[PDB]
Amino acid sequence: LFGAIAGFLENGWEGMVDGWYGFRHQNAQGTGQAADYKSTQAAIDQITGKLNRLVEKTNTEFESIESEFSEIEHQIGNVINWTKDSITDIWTYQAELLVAMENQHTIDMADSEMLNLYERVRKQLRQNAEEDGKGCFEIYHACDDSCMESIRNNTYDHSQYREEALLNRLN
Amino acid sequence: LFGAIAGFLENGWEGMVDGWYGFRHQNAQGTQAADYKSTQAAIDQITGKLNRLVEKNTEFESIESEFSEIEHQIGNVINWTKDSITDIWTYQAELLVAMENQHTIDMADSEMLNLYERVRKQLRQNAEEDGKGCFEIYHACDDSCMESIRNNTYDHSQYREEALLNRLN
Amino acid sequence: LFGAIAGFLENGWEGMVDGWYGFRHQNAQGTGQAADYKSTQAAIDQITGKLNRLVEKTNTEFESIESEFSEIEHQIGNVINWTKDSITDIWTYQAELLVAMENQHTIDMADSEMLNLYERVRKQLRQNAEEDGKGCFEIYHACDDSCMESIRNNTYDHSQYREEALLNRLN
Amino acid sequence: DKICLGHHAVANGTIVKTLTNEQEEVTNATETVESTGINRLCMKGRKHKDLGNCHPIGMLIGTPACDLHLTGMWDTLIERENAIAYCYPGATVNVEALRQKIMESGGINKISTGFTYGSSINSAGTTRACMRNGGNSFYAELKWLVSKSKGQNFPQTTNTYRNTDTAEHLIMWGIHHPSSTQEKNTLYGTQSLSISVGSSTYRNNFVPVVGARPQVNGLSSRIDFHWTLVQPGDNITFSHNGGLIAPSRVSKLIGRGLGIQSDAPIDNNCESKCFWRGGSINTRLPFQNLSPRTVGQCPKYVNRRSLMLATGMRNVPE
Amino acid sequence: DKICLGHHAVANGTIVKTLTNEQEEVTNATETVESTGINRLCMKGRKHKDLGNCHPIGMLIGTPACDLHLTGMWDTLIERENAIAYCYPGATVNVEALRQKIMESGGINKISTGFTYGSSINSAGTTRACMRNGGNSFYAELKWLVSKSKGQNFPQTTNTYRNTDTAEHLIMWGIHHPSSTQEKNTLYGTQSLSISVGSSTYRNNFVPVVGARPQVNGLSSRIDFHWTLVQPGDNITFSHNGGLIAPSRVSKLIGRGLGIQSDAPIDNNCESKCFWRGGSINTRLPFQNLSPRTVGQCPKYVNRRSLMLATGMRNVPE
Amino acid sequence: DKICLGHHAVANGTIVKTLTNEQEEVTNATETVESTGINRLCMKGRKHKDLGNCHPIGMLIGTPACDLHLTGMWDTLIERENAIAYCYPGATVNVEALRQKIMESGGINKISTGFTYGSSINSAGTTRACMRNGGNSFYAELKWLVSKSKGQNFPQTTNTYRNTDTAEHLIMWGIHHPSSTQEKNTLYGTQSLSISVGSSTYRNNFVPVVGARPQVNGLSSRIDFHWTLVQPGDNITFSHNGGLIAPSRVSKLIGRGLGIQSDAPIDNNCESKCFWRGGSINTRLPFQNLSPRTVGQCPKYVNRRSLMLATGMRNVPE
Ligand SMILES: *[C@@H]1O[C@H](CO)[C@@H](O[C@@H]2O[C@H](CO)[C@@H](O[C@@H]3O[C@H](CO[C@H]4O[C@H](CO)[C@@H](O)[C@H](O)[C@@H]4O)[C@@H](O)[C@H](O)[C@@H]3O)[C@H](O)[C@H]2NC(C)=O)[C@H](O)[C@H]1NC(C)=O
Ligand SMILES: CC(=O)N[C@@H]1[C@@H](O)[C@H](O[C@@H]2O[C@H](CO[C@]3(C(=O)O)C[C@H](O)[C@@H](NC(C)=O)[C@H]([C@H](O)[C@H](O)CO)O3)[C@H](O)[C@H](O)[C@H]2O)[C@@H](CO)O[C@H]1O
Ligand SMILES: *[C@@H]1O[C@H](CO)[C@@H](O[C@@H]2O[C@H](CO)[C@@H](O)[C@H](O)[C@H]2NC(C)=O)[C@H](O)[C@H]1NC(C)=O
Ligand SMILES: CC(=O)N[C@H]1[C@H]([C@H](O)[C@H](O)CO)O[C@@](O)(C(=O)O)C[C@@H]1O
Ligand SMILES: *[C@@H]1O[C@H](CO)[C@@H](O)[C@H](O)[C@H]1NC(C)=O
Ligand SMILES: *[C@@H]1O[C@H](CO)[C@@H](O)[C@H](O)[C@H]1NC(C)=O
Ligand SMILES: *[C@@H]1O[C@H](CO)[C@@H](O)[C@H](O)[C@H]1NC(C)=O
Repeated sequence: LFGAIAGFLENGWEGMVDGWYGFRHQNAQGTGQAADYKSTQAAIDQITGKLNRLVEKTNTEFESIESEFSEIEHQIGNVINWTKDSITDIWTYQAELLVAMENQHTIDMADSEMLNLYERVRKQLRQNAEEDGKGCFEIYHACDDSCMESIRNNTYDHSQYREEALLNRLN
Repeated sequence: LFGAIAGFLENGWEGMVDGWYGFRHQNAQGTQAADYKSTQAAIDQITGKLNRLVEKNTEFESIESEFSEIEHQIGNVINWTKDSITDIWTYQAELLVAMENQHTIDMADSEMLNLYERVRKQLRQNAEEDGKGCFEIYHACDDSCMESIRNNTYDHSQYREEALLNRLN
Repeated sequence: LFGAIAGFLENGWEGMVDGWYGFRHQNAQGTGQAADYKSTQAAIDQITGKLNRLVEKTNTEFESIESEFSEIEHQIGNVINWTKDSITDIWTYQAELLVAMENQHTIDMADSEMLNLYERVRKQLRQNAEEDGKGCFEIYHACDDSCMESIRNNTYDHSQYREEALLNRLN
Repeated sequence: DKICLGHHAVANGTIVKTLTNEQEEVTNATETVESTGINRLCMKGRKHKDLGNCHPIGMLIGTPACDLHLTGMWDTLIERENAIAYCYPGATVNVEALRQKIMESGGINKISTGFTYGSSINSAGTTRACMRNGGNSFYAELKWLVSKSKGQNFPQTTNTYRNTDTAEHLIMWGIHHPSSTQEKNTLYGTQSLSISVGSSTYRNNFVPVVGARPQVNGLSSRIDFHWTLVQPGDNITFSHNGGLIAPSRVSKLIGRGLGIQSDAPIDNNCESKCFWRGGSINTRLPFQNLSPRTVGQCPKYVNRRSLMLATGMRNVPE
Repeated sequence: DKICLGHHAVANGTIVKTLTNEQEEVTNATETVESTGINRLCMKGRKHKDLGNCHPIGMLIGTPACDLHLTGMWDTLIERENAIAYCYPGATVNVEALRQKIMESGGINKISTGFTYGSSINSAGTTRACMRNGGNSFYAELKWLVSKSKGQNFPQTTNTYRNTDTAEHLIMWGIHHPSSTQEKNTLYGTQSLSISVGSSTYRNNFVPVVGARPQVNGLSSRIDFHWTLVQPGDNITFSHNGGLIAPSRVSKLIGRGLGIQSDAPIDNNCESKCFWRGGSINTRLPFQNLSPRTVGQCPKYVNRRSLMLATGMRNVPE
Repeated sequence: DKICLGHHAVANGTIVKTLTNEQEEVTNATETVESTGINRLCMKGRKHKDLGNCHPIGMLIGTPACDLHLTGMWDTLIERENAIAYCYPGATVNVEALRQKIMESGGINKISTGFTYGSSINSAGTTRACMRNGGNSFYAELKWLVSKSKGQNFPQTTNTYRNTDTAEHLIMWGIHHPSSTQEKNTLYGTQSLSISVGSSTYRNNFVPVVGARPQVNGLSSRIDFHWTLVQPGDNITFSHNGGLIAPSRVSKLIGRGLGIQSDAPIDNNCESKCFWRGGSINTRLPFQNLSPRTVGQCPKYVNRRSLMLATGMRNVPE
């Protein structure tokens, strides 16, 4: 667990329907919402990679060893019965583990990309902002829609506003 | 591996029999507590693994006779099958606890780091990390204040300006 | 995934051969590259354990139930085929799941070991440095080559340069 | 001025199991176990034989139900419920082993033994248990031999079939077991009867035995069927003086095919690789719960109704 | 002013295996491989039959060891080592499959054949080898047919069992193989013997063969048992000459049950679902290393003494 | 002033497989599926026995090709592809189970029966099919009994072998099936032929099946072999009319060793524990793709050319 999804983020945005991960902002102009392509594709690329492994078919032909319409000798039938049940017990265990092991890693991977998106933004904002604990960053300079976009564009230049932010933080 | 256990935190606390994860005081007049939610968060995952482990059973009957001889060739087929079925269940079972113990360990780790980060984000600018698990709080924190830190009700705004110029001098 | 490798770090260093993980430094004196022993060995030892588990297998003795040079009876030979092919399908499955699962874990752990070095350095540097988000720490005091190795050895004292560094961060 | 971070959620989120939690709620999930199949036998792309009425055994000895299936080529062979092997009541030694072999074949070809009998033998016994076109008849590949003059001792006769081919042949014969002393005497005489068969790989003796039995297909008598493979270049000889149901053609099984026992109707438009009693299975999933008995290239049968694989993150609603 | 975060730890940790490290100290752990079973057969809640020194086959045939196991209803059947099947020396053809049937069953009911024999047949013969109340006796369910006047030709006899029920019945009979030519001549006559047995789905011939054999139970003679299932509404007919150990009751196997081969003592207080040659196994764990050879609902046998599952964090002490 | 953290990478890197990614690139990796095996049988530290043309069955009956293999001790047995079991036409009933027991054994010992025949019997007959040193010879461990005076009835004979050892002995014998009635009459007389074998646990009768007159055909002269195991303290009695091919010695299979069927030349300098028809497998890897059919302590066979395991981090090149 990386502490983000169902961790310090209180809940999910049902409103966000264009991505797995996103931004919501607030400034004077108003409030917005956008979705982050990179990180969602990272997560969905890793899911669809799992599903291909799932669907790798392995073509081993099998014939019939127990008749459906005729009598089979009692002793060989109990041997076939024991073997076949034993293989099914194996494959039932193998499937149930597979799904449980995969799901655990699917959840936590989805968690990590959220925390990787969050971390990138924190490092970008630098000393011009502070974390509020609920996954938000409080910014100490005016940031208009074209600036908020530069945070999502990954092109936000922290040194531009560094003078104004630092003065607001310290008073 | 999340860094906290066998990582930046030096060692375990034996005096803490109260819970898995905990806090320790340093202030004038005072000095231990365990965190409830973060230990349940870990115990509830251990007993999750345990409940899976004890799941069940297919009924099997006898296919080699214990008190009589049975034909040589069918006997060799039956020895081979069971032996192969055991090589499998033995492999499956040394894999199960191995990758289970890896997850269990690395998960307890995880829950410790999440307590750490939760508090870090809460002290905010009023404190800094010593890198050994501790936060040096650049202001005065009586026993009530340290309660509130363990409470997730600490208000950083209360002390920010007094704390800030303290960090700068 | 912990976000350091193939993450916020943009690429690995071919130039470094002394280790898995290392530092590059710039100061008045010049460039340097040195590997970290503690960390490239915490991660290497973990790999070796994986190898021991892999080859530390002691095997059951199996005799021959299928005759190479003479015709075996038809019904029982068919039962033997079905069982061999079934046991083989399972081991093929197991072997592909082991490798994929171990590979995912190996890569993520390496990522973990890297980030862990970063964190120890970031905490150590404390309020005398800042992060650029591509893996470096810009240092707000002049760091001597002797001071640089204090960072690698965990010798750096932060209190020593605190007054001096806070001043250059703030101006 | 602040920017926030977060993730999507949905109103109805599917539940999946995890290693530590069996009630985990996730945004999306998909099935790994196939629970539906085709109630047809998808035989497109396959040269196939639907035998219907014909039991695979019936093919070698020529039961009338099998007249359409005496010789063939196929890559798939289909046996149907309640197929007929025996017109005249009987049983075959190592019956399952032979049936399995035919089901593994990719065809049958028939070769005449070439047997000829003197004037004392009547080669053409028939019965109403083996009807063929409103007419009494007999297994098409075997000949029932009886004395021409009733009650007179069947003559001592020697018959040899030589396999002059490059591959083994499957020869079959029967031993007739009468239902009464009267009938045995009428058919073969009062003499003591012996039938001995042998090749380089086979030696045996058979003796018809008279005992009363329940009527099956109206007959109290029986025929036991026997068989052996006759290698290329080898000969098999029958020495007999009453009671041999002798082969008039031998068989040759050819190549390899997949045998299928099924209740399903054929569909030549769909194509598939996995089959069972109920029909065919076309799927991508590694596991299934339709049948514990499948055939072909099939997913692995698991003992679970459903196993769901997470396609999304944890679902935390708004 | 500081505040410090920490994790617990314990004085002595338990070691566990992980993917990268044998020897990983952990605060707690719990064994996942059961290693101790119970040295008793825990039969609580089961309506069970302990055969003791009675062998399964002997229930059918009526060996004196089984005189208290000739019928019944059970859900668990226990067979003991060295159990007795034959008082008169001999063997059963196809014994292991017969024994498995019986051992898969839930009961036995006995149905009389009703066979009766005319005056030239003495059907009450007994032997030294089958003792009841200290004197000569025979299998309770078979009868030894001999000529009443020693030396004379045992008469051509017919006997028909008719399954008037709606389940199948099991029928056993013995063939007698004398020790010398005088014996055979005295018991059955100088004539050549034959025993034919036929139903709708069964036929066989048998011939008593005279031979010298090591004395077992004081007898160089041998009774060799045979058996077949008789379907509802079908009949089975014995045409015999001399040499038939004739059935006077048939059996009807009924329902299902778990068959346990063990010498452990019964104990009606503990309860179990899993059993081996040593006593029961009761455990919650999924793996056990007591026996690779169990019956019923058992944990899976793994070839290891221990597999410890971590139940707490890494142990890091001062 | 800066200080950076970083990781190594390599100009050339391997590609591995992951849960989420098929094409992942890592700094270093190793093979987990062995694909090379040694083409010789590595016997270092194994007392072995290389049969060559001797077939294991021939060891028991003393076929001339096995004269240097009538006895010995081994912990490994090697059988070769075209090995000779029989000098004279015929075969063994239940041959595979028999072959398997010899292959499971740790050596063979021979023990004389002590059989001894009256003046009426000629016990020294040989044949142009079994040649020893350019002379007519017979299977070493048996003896073809015929009437001393030709055409006179073979005397009624009894032979008993008494196992006075502490282990089980394996005893083999043959039945001779003559080419014609004239040959059978000459050898054994005109009497009806019977051969009875019996222990405390074994009972069987054999009658020779005489052939028909042309020499080339399937019904010619042959000798087929039958076997069984005799327990300690037990005697097996042969009561016979002629047509028995009597044992002169019986075998005692001893201890346990591993049987290898293989084409491969011995290499007495390298060591190994896993074998297959092609050679040996020496590896630390847990999987192999060389052979589905292995004997001994082997890695599991997997249907994959290559499974690479990661031994370093992701490779991100500059
Ligand atoms: C299994 O054994 C059964 C017992 O033998 C066989 O059943 C018998 O088959 C014969 C011939 O097919 C039948 O015989 C005839 O009976 C009628 C008169 O039938 C009516 O009167 C009798 C006497 O009171 C009564 O029992 C019947 O139910 C009828 O009401 C005569 O006209 C004929 O000449 C001839 O004698 C038997 O009736 C029949 N028995 C039964 C109980 O059905 C059966 O065939 C055997 N099964 C097999 C597979 O062969
Ligand atoms: C014909 C006959 O047996 N009469 C006398 C012989 O019994 C007796 O020899 C002794 O025979 C003993 C075996 O006897 C039984 C037996 O218990 O096994 C006696 C049974 O009544 C008889 N039953 C039937 C149906 O025949 C039974 C049977 O014949 C045999 O089992 C077939 O082998 O034999 C025992 O073997 C003694 O060792 C033996 O001396 C001889 C000599 O006293 O005199 C006969 O009058
Ligand atoms: C099958 O029967 C044929 C005819 O009896 C056997 O054929 C011949 O072998 C003899 C001896 O080698 C030759 O003189 C003949 O010229 C062969 N016949 C022909 C036309 O090839 C043959 O040997 C038998 N097969 C076996 C296995 O014995
Ligand atoms: C070869 C021969 O004899 N054919 C006759 C048979 C047999 O004699 C019996 O089936 C043997 O018992 O009996 C019939 O009644 C029949 O079956 O229809 C008439 C037929 O002409
Ligand atoms: C084998 O098992 C199937 C179902 O378990 C059953 O219907 C059949 O009776 C069993 N066969 C034998 C030989 O016991
Ligand atoms: C979840 O997966 C199913 C199958 O891929 C798909 O139908 C669905 O659109 C996905 N659900 C979403 C997009 O939430
Ligand atoms: C074997 O023969 C010996 C000598 O006659 C005899 O002592 C012994 O009782 C016989 N064995 C059996 C079991 O009959």
